[PDB]
Amino acid sequence: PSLSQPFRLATLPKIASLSNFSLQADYVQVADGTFNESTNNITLGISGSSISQYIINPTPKLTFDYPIPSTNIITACNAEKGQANKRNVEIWAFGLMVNKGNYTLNVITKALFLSQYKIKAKAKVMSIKIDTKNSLVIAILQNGLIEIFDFKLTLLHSFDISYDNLKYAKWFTENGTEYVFVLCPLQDDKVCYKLLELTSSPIKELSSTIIEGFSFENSKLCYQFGKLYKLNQGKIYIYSLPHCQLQQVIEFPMVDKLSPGDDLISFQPVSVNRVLLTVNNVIYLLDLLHCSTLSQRELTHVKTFQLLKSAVINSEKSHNSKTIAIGISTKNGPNPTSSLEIINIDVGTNTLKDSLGKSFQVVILKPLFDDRVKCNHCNEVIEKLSALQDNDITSFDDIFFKELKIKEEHYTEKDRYISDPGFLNKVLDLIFGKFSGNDYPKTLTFLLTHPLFPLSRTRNLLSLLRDQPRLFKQAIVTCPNLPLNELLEELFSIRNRELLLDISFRILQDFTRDSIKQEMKKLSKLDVQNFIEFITSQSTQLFQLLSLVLDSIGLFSLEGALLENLTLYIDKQVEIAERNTELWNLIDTLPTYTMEYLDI
Amino acid sequence: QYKLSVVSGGKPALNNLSSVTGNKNIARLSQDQRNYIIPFNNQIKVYSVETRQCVKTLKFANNSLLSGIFESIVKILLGDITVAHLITVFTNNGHVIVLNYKGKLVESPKHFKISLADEKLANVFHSEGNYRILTTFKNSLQSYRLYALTFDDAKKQFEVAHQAEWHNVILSNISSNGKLLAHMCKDHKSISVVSLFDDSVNLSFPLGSILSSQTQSLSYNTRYVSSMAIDNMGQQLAVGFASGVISIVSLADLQIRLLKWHIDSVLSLSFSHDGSYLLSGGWEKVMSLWQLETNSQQFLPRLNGIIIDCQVLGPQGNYYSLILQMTENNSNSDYQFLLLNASDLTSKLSINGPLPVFNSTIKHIQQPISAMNTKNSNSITSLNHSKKKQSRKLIKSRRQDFTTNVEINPINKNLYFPHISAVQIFDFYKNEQVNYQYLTSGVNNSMGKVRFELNLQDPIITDLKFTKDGQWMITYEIEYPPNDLLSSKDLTHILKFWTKNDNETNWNLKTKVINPHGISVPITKILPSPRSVNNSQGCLTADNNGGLKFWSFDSHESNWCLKKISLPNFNHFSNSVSLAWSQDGSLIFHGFDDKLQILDFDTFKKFEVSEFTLDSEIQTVKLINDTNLIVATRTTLNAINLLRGQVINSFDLYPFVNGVYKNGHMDRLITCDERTGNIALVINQQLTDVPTINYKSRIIIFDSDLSTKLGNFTHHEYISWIGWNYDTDFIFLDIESTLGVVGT
Amino acid sequence: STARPRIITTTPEQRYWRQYTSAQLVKEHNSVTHISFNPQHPHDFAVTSSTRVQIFSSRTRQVIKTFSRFKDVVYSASFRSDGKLLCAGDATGLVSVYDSYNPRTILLSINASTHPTHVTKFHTQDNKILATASDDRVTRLWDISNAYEPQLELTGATDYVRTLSFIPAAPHLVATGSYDGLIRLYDTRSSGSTPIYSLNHDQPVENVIAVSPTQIVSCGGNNFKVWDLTSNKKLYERGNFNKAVTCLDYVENFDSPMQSALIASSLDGHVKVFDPLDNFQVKFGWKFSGPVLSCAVSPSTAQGNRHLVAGLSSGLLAIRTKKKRMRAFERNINQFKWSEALDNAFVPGMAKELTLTVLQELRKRGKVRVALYGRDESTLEPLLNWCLKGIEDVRSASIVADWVAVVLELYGNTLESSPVLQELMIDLKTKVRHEIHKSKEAQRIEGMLQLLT
RNA sequence: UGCGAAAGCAGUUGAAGACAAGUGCUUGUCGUUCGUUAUAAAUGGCCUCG
Repeated sequence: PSLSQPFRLATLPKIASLSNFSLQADYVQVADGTFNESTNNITLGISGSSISQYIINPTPKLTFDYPIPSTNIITACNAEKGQANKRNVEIWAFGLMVNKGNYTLNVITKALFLSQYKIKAKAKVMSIKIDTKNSLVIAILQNGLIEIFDFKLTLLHSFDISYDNLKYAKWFTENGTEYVFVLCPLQDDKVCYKLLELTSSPIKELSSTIIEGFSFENSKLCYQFGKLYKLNQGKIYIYSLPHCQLQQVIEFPMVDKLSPGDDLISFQPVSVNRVLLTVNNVIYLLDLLHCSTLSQRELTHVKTFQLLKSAVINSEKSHNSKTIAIGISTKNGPNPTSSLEIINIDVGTNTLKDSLGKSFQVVILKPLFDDRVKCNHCNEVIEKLSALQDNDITSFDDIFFKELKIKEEHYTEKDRYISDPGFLNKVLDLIFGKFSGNDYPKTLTFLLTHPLFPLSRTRNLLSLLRDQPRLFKQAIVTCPNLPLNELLEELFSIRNRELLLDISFRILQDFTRDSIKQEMKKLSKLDVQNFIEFITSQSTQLFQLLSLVLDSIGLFSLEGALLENLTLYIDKQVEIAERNTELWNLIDTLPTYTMEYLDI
Repeated sequence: QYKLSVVSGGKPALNNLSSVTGNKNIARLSQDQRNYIIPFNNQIKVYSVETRQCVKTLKFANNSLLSGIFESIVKILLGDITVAHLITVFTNNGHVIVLNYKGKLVESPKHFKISLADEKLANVFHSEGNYRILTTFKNSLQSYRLYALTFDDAKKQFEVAHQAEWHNVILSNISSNGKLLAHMCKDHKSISVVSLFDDSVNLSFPLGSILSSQTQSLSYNTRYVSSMAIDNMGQQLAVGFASGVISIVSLADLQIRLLKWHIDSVLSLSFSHDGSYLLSGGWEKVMSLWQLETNSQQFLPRLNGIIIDCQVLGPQGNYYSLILQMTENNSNSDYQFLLLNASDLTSKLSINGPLPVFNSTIKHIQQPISAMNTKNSNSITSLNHSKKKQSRKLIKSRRQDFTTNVEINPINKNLYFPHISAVQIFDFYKNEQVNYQYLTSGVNNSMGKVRFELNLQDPIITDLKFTKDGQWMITYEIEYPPNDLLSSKDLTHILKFWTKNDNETNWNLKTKVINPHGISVPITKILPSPRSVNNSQGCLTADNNGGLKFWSFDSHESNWCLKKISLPNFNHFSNSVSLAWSQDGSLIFHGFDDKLQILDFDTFKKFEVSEFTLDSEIQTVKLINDTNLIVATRTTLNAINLLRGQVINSFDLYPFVNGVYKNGHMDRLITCDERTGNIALVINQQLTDVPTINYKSRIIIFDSDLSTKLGNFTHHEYISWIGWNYDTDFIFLDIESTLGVVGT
Repeated sequence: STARPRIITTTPEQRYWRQYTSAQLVKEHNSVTHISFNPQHPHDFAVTSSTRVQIFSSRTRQVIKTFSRFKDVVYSASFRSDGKLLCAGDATGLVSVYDSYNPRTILLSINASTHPTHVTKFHTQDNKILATASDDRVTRLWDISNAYEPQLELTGATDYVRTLSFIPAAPHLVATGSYDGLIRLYDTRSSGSTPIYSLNHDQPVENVIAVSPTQIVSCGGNNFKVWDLTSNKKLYERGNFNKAVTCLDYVENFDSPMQSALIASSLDGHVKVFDPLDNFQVKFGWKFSGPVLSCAVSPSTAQGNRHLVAGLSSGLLAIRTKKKRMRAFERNINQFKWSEALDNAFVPGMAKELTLTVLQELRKRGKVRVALYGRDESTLEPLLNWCLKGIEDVRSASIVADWVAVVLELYGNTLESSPVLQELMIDLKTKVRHEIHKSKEAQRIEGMLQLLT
């Protein structure tokens, strides 16, 4: 999953209504019909400016514009292509608002103006759906009236939800049938949720419920695949249709730090259980199912970015993991300028593969039993060790072994309680500061044998122990997770025979053949050349290591004079080995007339 | 919430006394001869012979008296002595219980108690209203007393009176009529036969007289008697020898008659009612009818187990009762009771319990005597040393794994036991065996192994698993080369894919892979693939070298083909590897030695922290849910969130699990549900004042992340294995061959 | 009791084609030019040879109708879709139409041109129209009713046109391939006489076949290339052939594990099977004595034994057709006759594989030394003779080593007094030494292979 | 026998009692015990129902 750089579609006009950035998204409407995964067009209603249709690819361009008076506010806008009485046409339905005194519903038919119609709507047109199959325009009003008109804006049907001040309405299609769910605030943070099915009455009420504890004023609402997501006070509440029962709650810590009032938050669904959350100029692609931050991107060149709409992928049925989202970006500067910007989004495969280690959520051994059978204080010790004077080996070792009741200088299974990484790392830090030069405490020997030796101190560890052969030897044999590069450079640098053998075994034991080859190519031609000379002067692992060198050298780099010698050396080792084999397998494994002298 | 309850049965009960032979079988056929009564270690079952189904079941757990009393049954007698479906159970301690079949158990049976003074009841028998009881009293030879038992109505008590006494009884046998007793003593030895209810028969003679001279020159096996039998009339006595020679003696004049077919120690000898036929059985796996007028012989070979005991059971000899052993499983003594229709020698009724194969021997299981000491048998001298060694191993030694692999069928919920070279399909809902299928080559039923052939090892099924769909069976086998050969050290590793339809009951082999992953490399771990990937027809196989192979079933080939491979040629060998697959199937967790790797399935390679170092070797790696992964190392267990990559909880297993078990057994001891949570099982030795053979088990239910303990339950015996049934309940197998269940 | 377990002793597409085992070779009097299969049951196939056309019965695999009225060399025997008619071409240029299985009646005789007419094909979709191509380089489209003038006369070929194909689902489309190296497409709905467009093969076109409605496979020169008309370009090209590919045939929806097969003659004695689903890749092939000029297979709905037919310049016709108790040693082992079972293993005319099994069974049985106790030099040699040859084989190499050691450990002193057995060991020494020597390079070579990777 | 990988790495195979044979002495044995992690070989091979 990844988030691209936004690219500009258009620059918003400098209108007073659009000057208030916090409400700017409210003044820009995106048509649901024209904005989806497969459509290359976006129809956008900019309040006081126009309703404009743009093509996105290959380059953003304005294809159509319908001007609107500056004093009018676009509350709902939709555009859909279909066949009308038959000609291929595009139907645009929009609602405009003049000072709250009069409310206009407008329908325009264009040939792919064929017609234009305008009527007075009783209350705020909030959601508009176009049914090209039946040539119907369905308008939901804030007073709760759902009115079905024809393309000529002749009222065919009217339905009352019995609740006013409707605040959220969303259309969706399931199994080929059209549905709409509407939310109406009630007092004391109560909400009327009504689910309606579109089919004597074409509108059938399927569900009606009252939800308590549901505030709107600070609540951000979106819907996708039967799930309603509500972002409020840094918590995302996931409700499930058709009963809109609260299914889960996700705590999102990175919003909890936001001061209420200054931070501009926008939110959309982008795929199954995947959402996009923008805080000021920062953008997050989040997986709600696994509670992970799939992606993050900061727009340094803009003060804020607000989402308007996103083309949602049904990843369960779609092999496409790629979509787009549209929003408003507001720049930094004394004269801020707002522009429409589109972001290319890779949601991903919707697998647990994507979400690992990306959680947005931020030890002591516990007995098995609380309470006649055979049996087979970190901070305090850290402080005691730190209080010791510099270069006091005896006191350091005494305190460590006695306080931790350790009996052996090497790690044993009895020392499990000590395995907490935090305590060990501090002890390592103390030893380095406390002791320098040629004398180290026995505590290191214990720590080297420890399986949970921190990875952070692995680097240069062999370098530190070069001076003491024993400490160096102990590290190779037992100390875990030693970096391969240090082992290789140290292998070709050591002239001591014994350490060369142990290192090769440790390298070959803990690293795959493929891994070791690549580093060994980086090694200089001279060092490898020196190494080969040493072999000329358990051994099978070393010989196996030699075979590994030869490939890393490559047929080209090999030089004839040396190769003749090595050819001689191995040939002598051939007959020695073959001779040995025969010895080993070896160790596994009447006459008619006779003349004889009797004894008396 | 959860609760534990025993479900299945156990092994059939046997009269496990060394001296007693010819009478090991305690089960009794009804007087109407329509149903068979079999006492088990934990239950008594009544099977109608005609339908060959268990008509009635009587659990000691249900009855308070039986629960308190159960000590093992020494005998069953049809009807009631005190007084038409009554039976009397005599146990070793002396409790006499009058119980009823064909009906409902009465919660107040006529419990009684015979009074014995430091005597262990061995046998009881009757002819017409008269009852004698044989008892054991204490050179390593047990002595015996014959008492007279009668019930007095006035006191309602069983009064016991002394008749006879014998010392250092080596071997003993009772006539088919139940009226004559033949026994051997060291007073080397002497055989004496005595009438029980009368003084008519009283004879004795040294073993030397019947014993021949050439055998005297030969080894002790020829002089060693393995079985004896007495005719009802007492005129004939058959003695079997370890060498496999049978010898009939005429008691009137001590005339000897040799019948020699068995090549190994004859284990069971029994005379027919008239005395014209002699039944013999031994290691040959073949029952022989010796026709004595002509010394002809007929053979019923091919039987499942060697013949421990054999009898003629009927007023007219209509049926034969046989006892089979299945010596292949050295860990446990696997007894199977066969009732054959004498007319046609066909199985009228086969009875057995679950047949798990434990990793090591348990309690006091000893291999049967054979001519020579082998892996599957003990020589004459080897018996005492082996018994002492077994006891001292159970006491002093610390490796006490006694863990068995068991598998559960998703489609049928049948229980699969990987027997040696074979699989038992056992239905725990009905507590009856449904099938026994041989899944390997080898000398498995081709014959009865004898003498050095008994040293041969048949292929061993190490790992058995099903696919999630359940229509496929993956099996991993190890074939051991014969000894005394150049290629005597190159074990062969085999993998087999099997199928069957739901209606069909026998798996048919679909593909065979010889030497997977190369030569001499064991398949230490196998994991069927989840439903998401290849709709449950894939699998993963993992070695001790860290190599992984992903196989899938290809429709085009119609066969199983190697889709992916990762062969990092590591040089260190460790049998401690664990494998887990995420439910979505995207990723695989592979714990090898002390380090865990997260490998992406698509690339089948490490993720791009993939590496998790642990304190010690991983025994088990499992994910209770997609979020959390539970990893068990030999010193502790740790719950990690993959989401944040940190340990939630850590529990120290060292005090209980240090070296008691070999690596890999924590996999089968640790079980997980896919909905509610997982379970940890720990078995400990109970010792009062040096360790004792009896054990105690504790099962603990843990939630996902191991935050809390849902429940903690205690069982009185070693729970060999525990697994998660596909229902919420978990099934657990106990070394008593007892399958209980823990569930809501 | 239980019955006795009985002693237990490539690609699916390849295995299917292997089932055409029955091979019959027939000789014709001149080069066999064209081979056709009747679309209708019994799907009898026609061969064009010399001055005659012969119809062969599928089941009998023998000539049933002989058409000898043709005067000069015959160049075609194509049937109509119904199969009730068959059309043919002659060097004189006259094209004759006969009733199939009725040689005598000349139903329609048309003189296409003075030049030879090499290709005559009934239109698959439409029966009444018959297309004729000639050395005049005009591919006239004739009608059964109109025998005096062609319905249409396609032109534009500057060289010999010897290939004519009708595209399924596109009856109007006609494909022509000339020795120009150009494949020309025509629409009969239009006025015609001019190609819709030309496809360049760059080499003389010997046969053009429409594999599918949108895909057309053209075999010309040393390679065959598949062209899609929608893209108007060659999707794929295979040039494994060495001689110039001559004839090409395609079958679909037949019972093989492969859905569709493409058989291509090479003229180098090879006809090879290509699978369209896997990008027309080589899956099978056969070799013949000489150049292959014609190849054919039974149509999809054969309803009987399938037939593969190959035509050679020598006149040879090859037909490959796909037609639609316990042993002694087993007794010895079951009867525990260990020594005799080993004797049965080394008997004249005994399969090597079976010989291994009995030896494997005895070893698995734990009966090895026992089988060899009662033996001398006379009865030991047969085992040794087998051991001398078995050592070469990889599968037996481990087994022979096992057996040889036991007899060696068991018959030391006997070997001393027996000179014949000694020589058997000496040659046994040499061969194992060679087997050592052969193995020794193998470790050298395998390591060498490792260097490159 | 312990550990481990399958390769292998270490460590064991003692004492008493009784019996038999041969000549108090010698040898061999143990349905005898205590302690340690701790060749075989009585001529003797698998049913029938097509």
